[PDB]
Amino acid sequence: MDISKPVGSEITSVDFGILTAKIRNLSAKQITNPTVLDNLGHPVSGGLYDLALGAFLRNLCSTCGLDEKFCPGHQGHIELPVPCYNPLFFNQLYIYL
Amino acid sequence: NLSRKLVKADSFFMDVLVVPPTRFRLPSKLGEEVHENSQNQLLSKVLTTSLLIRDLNDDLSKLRVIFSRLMNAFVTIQNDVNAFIDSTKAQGRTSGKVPIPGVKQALEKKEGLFRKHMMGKRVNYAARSVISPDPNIETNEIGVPPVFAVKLTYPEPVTAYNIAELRQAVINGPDKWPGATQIQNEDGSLVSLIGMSVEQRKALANQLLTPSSNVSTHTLNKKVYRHIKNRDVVLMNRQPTLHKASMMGHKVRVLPNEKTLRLHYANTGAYNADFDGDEMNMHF
Amino acid sequence: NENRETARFIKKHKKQVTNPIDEKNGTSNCIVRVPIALYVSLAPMYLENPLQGVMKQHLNPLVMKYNNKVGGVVLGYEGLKILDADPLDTSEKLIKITPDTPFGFTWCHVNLYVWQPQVGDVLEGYIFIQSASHIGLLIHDAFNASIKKNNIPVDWTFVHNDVELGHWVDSNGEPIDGKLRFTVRNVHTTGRVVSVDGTLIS
Amino acid sequence: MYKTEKVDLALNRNRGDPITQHFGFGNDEWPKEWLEKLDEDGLPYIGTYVEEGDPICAYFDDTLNKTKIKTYHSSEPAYIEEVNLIGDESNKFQELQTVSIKYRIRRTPQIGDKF
Amino acid sequence: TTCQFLTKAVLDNEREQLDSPSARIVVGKLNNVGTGSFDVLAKVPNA
Amino acid sequence: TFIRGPICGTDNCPSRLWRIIDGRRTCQYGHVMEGDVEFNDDEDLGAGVITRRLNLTTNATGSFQSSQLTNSQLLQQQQRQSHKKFKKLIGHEAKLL
Amino acid sequence: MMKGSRRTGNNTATTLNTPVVIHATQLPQHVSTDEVLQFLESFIDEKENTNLSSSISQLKRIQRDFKGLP
Amino acid sequence: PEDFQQHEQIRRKTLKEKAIPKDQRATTPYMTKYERARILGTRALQISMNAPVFVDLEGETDPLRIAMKELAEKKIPLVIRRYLPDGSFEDWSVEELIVD
Amino acid sequence: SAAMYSRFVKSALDDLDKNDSTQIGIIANQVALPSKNPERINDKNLNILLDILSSNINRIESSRGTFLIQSIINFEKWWELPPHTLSKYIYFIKILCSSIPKWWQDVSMILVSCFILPIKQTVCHHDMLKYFLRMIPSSMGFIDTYLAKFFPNKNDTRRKLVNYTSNLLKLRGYCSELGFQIWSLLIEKIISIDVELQNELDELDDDVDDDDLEEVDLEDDDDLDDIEGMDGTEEYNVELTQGIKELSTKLDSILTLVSTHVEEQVTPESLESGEGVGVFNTLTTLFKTHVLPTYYTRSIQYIMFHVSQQQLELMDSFLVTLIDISFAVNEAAEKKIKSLQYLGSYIARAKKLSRTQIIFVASYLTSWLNRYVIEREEEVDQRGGMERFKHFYAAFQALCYIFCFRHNIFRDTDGNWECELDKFFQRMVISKFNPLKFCNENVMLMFARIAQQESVAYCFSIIENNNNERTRQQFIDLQSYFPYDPLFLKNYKILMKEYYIEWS
Amino acid sequence: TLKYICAECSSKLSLSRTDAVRCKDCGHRILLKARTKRLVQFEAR
Amino acid sequence: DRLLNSSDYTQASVCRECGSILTTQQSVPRIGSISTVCCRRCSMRFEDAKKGEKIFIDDSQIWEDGQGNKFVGGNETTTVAIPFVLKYLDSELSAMGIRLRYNVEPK
Ligand SMILES: [Zn+2]
Repeated sequence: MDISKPVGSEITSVDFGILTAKIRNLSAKQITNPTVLDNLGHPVSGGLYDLALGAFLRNLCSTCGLDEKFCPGHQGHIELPVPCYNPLFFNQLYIYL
Repeated sequence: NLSRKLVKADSFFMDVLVVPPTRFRLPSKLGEEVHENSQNQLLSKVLTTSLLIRDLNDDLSKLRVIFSRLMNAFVTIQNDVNAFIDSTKAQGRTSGKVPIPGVKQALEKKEGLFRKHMMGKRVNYAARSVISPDPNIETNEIGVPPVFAVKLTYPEPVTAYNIAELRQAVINGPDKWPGATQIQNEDGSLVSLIGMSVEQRKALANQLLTPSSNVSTHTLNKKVYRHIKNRDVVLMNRQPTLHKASMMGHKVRVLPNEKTLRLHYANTGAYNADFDGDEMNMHF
Repeated sequence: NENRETARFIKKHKKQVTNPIDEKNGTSNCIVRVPIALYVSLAPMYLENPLQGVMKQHLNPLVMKYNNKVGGVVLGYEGLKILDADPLDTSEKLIKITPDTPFGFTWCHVNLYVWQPQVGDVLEGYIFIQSASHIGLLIHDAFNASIKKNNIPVDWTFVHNDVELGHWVDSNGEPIDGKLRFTVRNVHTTGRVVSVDGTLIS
Repeated sequence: MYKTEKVDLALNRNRGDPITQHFGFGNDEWPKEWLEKLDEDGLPYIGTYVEEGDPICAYFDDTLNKTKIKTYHSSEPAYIEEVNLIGDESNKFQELQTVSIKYRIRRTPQIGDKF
Repeated sequence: TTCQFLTKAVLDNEREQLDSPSARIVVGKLNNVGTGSFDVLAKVPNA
Repeated sequence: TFIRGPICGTDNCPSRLWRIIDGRRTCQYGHVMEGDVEFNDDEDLGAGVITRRLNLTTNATGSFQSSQLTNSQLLQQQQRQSHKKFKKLIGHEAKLL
Repeated sequence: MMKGSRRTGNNTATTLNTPVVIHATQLPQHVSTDEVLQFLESFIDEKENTNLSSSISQLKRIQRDFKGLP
Repeated sequence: PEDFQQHEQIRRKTLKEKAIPKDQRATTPYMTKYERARILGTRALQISMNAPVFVDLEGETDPLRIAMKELAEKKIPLVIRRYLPDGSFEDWSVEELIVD
Repeated sequence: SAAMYSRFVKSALDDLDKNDSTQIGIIANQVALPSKNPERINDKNLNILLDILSSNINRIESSRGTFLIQSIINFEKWWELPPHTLSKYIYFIKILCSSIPKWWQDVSMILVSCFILPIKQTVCHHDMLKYFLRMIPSSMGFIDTYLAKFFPNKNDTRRKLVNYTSNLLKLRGYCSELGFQIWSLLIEKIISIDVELQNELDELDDDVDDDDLEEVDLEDDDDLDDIEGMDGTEEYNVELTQGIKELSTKLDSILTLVSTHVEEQVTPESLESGEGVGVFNTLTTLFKTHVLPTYYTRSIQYIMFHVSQQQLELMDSFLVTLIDISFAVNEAAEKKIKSLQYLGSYIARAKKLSRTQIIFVASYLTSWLNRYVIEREEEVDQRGGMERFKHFYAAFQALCYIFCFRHNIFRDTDGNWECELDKFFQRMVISKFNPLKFCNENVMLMFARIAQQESVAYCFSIIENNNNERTRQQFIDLQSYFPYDPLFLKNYKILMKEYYIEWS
Repeated sequence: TLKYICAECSSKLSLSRTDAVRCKDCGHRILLKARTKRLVQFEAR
Repeated sequence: DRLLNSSDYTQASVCRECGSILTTQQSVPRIGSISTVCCRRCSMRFEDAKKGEKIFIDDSQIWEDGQGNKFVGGNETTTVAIPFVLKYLDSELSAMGIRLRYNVEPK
């Protein structure tokens, strides 16, 4: 904390809620390759260390274009083809079923 | 519901996932070898089974056993995303010592996330040491060794009244006790005073009140990170903090030729402290 | 059904106020006064003179620069009033110091006088230079305007100067003066220099 | 107080893996002042006062083509009391790749110690 | 039981008003007891 | 003492930098760079359960830069059989000797 | 690179520089040139009783542009 | 511009319903030891950022001891807003509170 | 080949209408080769490639054509083209930025970053830069940060600073709205070199340089001609050495050239309607904001000494400015003791000051000390030690600093002292404040060996008395410091020999 | 002058390249390193 | 001080419109442009020109990310002071499909 850097905005309240299946407007990474790495250590396109998900191993991120210490990281999504149920909310779907 | 939304059925089924960013999934090494992250090991097992079913839907559509190969795959793509979030939900191998605790067990324990990294944290600018008796310090004071005194620093903003004291802290530098270790410029950039000598530090010390050419940061002034002096204060502590008099605001007296923190006898009943090798946490 | 779900997006990009003409001379009035409400910080050094602290920190870096919330180039400001943090007009107001830092924060009203060109607006401008690619102009002796040759009529040509560049000849045979009336095609904020893109044709 | 660290260069090397790393100094890859604490065989002179961050033995590996040191990582300074070196018996007739080194850490009674 | 009250808070669509001292530490807010039970405001002289 | 990393900013020079309190790195002239992370996980053979084992190695005070496969193997097995001599796989040679 | 590093040096958008939010509160109502000549008299001559030197260099052109000819 | 003026109108009228006037304020006329600790901490955090100080400092270089010298001479230009748990407030000044 | 390639680069621009961007990556890649690499484009096809671009600028502006423009930007040594190829490249930059003023963000970078060269090289760098200062008024802003980003670092060679600061006061003489931001950048980064040198100076008694001859070294340079994948963690011989004999020469170079350039600016014909009012006012504000809060800084406040003595009115505009600071009731205590310290050393060590201006400072300085005679002289046996009167203990010392150096202006042949100093001092010495004990040991004893001789006041029985009676270190040292001691710099004192009074 | 010592027979010993780690008199595998005339300094305290 | 300031104080960027931390991103600018903070899921991409009587996007609502996908909108982000573990909570909660909406009402 530096006292020379004030912050004007602050959080009043937090709403809980459920992410709908329109992560498509959020996430344009689409992580589909189950292979993660290859020979000579470059992260594979589509794999779980995709460079659109943040900078990694002195590279630059494919989304924000910043290095390892300036990038926030970004959220990619795995398309499930079939609607597997949410295991938190199973006890309450089995009530309304 | 002032947004007048609709309770939809898709809230209970996961059409997709999200994958946390790479910084939250960096490779979890141990010893002196790098290993793959745990949260990818049950997120690849989801992703091979989403690749098995992607081919077998094309196998059916170009025209049996193709349904028993498909319904058995739904047994495990449900169970792998079950094992991804919870871990006590999924049976799986059932040999014992289940790997990849999943995103619930990262939150629920005594440790979890919500009691080891939110309700309790680890702090900067703190020290701990064995305490030792002293009747020559005050009752509201602590005896700070010169080991801690040349480390714990305070960002003192330089002004017109402290410039006589903060020039000497830059000229003393990191070596002498009544000294500094860093100066912070008005652009936020630090200048360490460690590798310099007396002539670099005596030059800089005369530049603490020179205004910057930059106008976006004209409000600011510099900040000397002076060492901890005799006018600072300090929170002391002990390991069972059972009441609030086990954490109190001692003033600082820096005592030379000492290697332990040093405490008066009037505080020995408030911290429930006996001088037999107890350590006290010191917060600045 | 998208006539209410997406109609805010149209209201987001519907222009609020359009630019009309003055004295029947074609030149669309792009200079306008918009009243705004700011949420600004205040230093402890201007805690004896708080109106100078809002002006020098927040409002003086805001003139002659494009502002995204008002859509024009701010030409200044007038009538600054700090809003009091107490509903009690007077001098001895009070602002609210933050808990972390020593800075305060406050709401302010001020009347900006922004210069607001939009598409289909008609403007003057002195011709600065002219090659066989484009004409560059200064609208109101301040603002870069680039009328390019694809937007210039075909029925005009480009005489070329001898040693020093080249002049311009219209249909009338007139060597044209600087004072040229055109229509805004696009307004570029690609950099810290406001670029007006224009056409001569209708 | 005495302490022994075992330096075992056969540690990460696999069972069928040939010998990569060798004690001593590789040639023409030369940081100086490593010769202050160490002998020509990549083993420390005994009696040497070692602080933290000092080279405690140097080797040369072939998968990196670099001469690298092992670092004394202990806050207490020490000396070198002994350097033993252990010959192979399971896979014989090879050179030294197990060295045990004994320190001594002197203990004057400090304020805080318990009698 | 972190992820049973979390399930109950999401099904309820419950707005955390962030006023218990265990809620403010999560969101990183000044606590509302003692020195945080009021506000300091600065009486500035000029209009 | 001065290890390699990225280059120094502040229009100072391109250089290598220097630690301060073992996890932040400063240049040779005092100026400080932004926050090296030092990935760690603690202890208590043991320490839980063994999951997997792959070939990467942390060597860059934080993230890793080692053990990338066969960037040197092309020049590994063409330097192994030059050190020892005189293999006696001899043709027209030794007619001489 | 040397013009790719230190991204915050070109940012200059801290809360001591930029206001947090700006909201218009009415609609922008069009002004007369006899106000623009009146405002730029009373604004330029009031700011000249230290930044703001390069901006008044631009307002002196615009003030003269509504009344003169270079 | 129409929603904001309606939002501003609510925001300042709600904040005027929560203000208690100077005659109807019923809290204590003393400075409740958590006010004195935050007034001195906030004023001294301003004095360290070059605030205009209204006291003759005799070579005191601690910012917190300078604020303790303004409190003794009733020279701190601050106002305490005392919140009641339904959100309403009372603005007490540092001048008229009784410092113990 | 003048007829051949005029199709090759006119149909290359058709290939940027054909929209595959192939020939862009070869033709503009050849110009991105250095000028030291002779396989580039020559001057021949540069007359040919560019005239395709100049009369057809509407057909380059695609975002894939960025490299077509990103190579013309780094076209190095464009300022050394032959004068009919030179005016053709300059004309392309004038029609690029008139078309799209997105690239003057990029081109103005390059002009400021090449003022390292002398004036004679950059006669065409300014006329491009001055063009888009007059054309583009929202370029006063971002170029002003480019002057602060690309100032030469202090570990550079000596010729960068003497020529950048020479080309930047060349800049100031054409854009006078940007001169307050010119002098604020010089004076701030002269102190950075200056203050590493007064510690380098010796003790209270200096030396002779042990040099019967001096070496300026015009030829102290080589020629102006001027990686594998990783380096490896390096090792010793940092050898962080300084040009201890070079920092004074840089300060010799810069601070004479500042005074050289300002002395052509200030003159009795620029105080009429030119930049005479502008520069002398922008330095006095910069005096009281930048140098006057630099603790213990010799050899920069001579620039204020230099301009003040070109005019008699530029003394009278600064003497009361020096008084307006040193007796401002609102300022801090150290901002007045240091200001009075600058008062007495300025009146004494100044050769061109008129005889009436010496006394009028001391007239007001005696007017302050006798208004003091009832208002605060009754507070001595009251409670509160002698630290309360440090403003009195400084203004007395500034008056006694003048009698040590300018006793012989106040006196006529008849002996009639001005303001009756022969009555004044011995009445102030016998006051309850005892101003011979609390002031500086040298200047009050230098007053003791003079006021006996010049027959004003006798005090060798009081300094004998005061030292027999026997918080403070910040006040001894603001009295020991003298702003106008003689100069460690040697090429700048040659100018100052006409301006500066020595010991005798 | 290269010097080790065998831990069994205390026979002083040199060890070159491509040698076994064995003593030459006895057949002993453990073999300890001697000390030479080299400067170390101590405050006599 | 002992929990936020001396442990994991960060000044994150939060969208005011959707109330999220992890959906924001600094934009990858035109070479004549200054980068700025933009929200991903509050942004409609530029090949959605839905047709004053015609609407043009105002040239400063258009930003681009690192690959080259153009977006429209995504502005109205602010700076708040949070701990860092609020981000690491909000990535563990999004993996559950749970969304947090931060109401940044001091505006
Ligand atoms: Zn630097």
